[PDB]
Amino acid sequence: GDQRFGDLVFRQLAPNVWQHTSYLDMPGFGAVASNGLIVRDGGRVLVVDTAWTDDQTAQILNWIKQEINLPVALAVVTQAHQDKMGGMDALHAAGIATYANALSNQLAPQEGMVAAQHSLTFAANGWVEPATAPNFGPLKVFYPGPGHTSDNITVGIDGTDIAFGGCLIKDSKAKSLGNLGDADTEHYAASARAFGAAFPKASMIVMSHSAPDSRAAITHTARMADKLR
Repeated sequence: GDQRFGDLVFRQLAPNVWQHTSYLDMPGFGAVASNGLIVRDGGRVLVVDTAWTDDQTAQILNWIKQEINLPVALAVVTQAHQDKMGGMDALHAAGIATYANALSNQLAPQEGMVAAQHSLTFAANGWVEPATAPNFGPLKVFYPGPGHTSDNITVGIDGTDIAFGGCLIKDSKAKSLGNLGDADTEHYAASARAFGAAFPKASMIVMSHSAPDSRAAITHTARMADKLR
């Protein structure tokens, strides 16, 4: 059963992994879910993505103390948008080390976001430069190329069958891709596929704006993006 905490909802996905869900009632469309991850690794917790706001991200941190009771070593934030980086201030106040794509960190100011404290960079093949992600333990970071945004990154969880597509991958039942101005409609499909190819054993795909899916989300996402070529 999903567990409630204030305005947030947590679902356990593995022994060592949870999905956090927070919501924003942006007028025009109603109530809007966003999902990130919490990972326990030995005696520390790692957070992927904040909630919509500082308050809500506070809530997350409180729930972590209450339910897991281990210190939050680092967060990785996956896109320069409110639903992934809206609670950076809360992470910083609590002494959590924050990491994001250098491009994400560059776009943040103009987006009204607070930059992560550290910047990640990527090799030509999409894998994060080891030196920029020290002591990430089970978190495997991959840049698949431009997709929903120029900056979207993805995360796999070694030891588990889970991979995080962030805002790149949409549910396998999506009727539209919901690409906006900042979407790269030329490379989207190949970027979706590259993520699939990077995490080839992952059976459960977690995503920002939908409940976790099978590998069908990847191939449906790719097919929807081909149509925009």
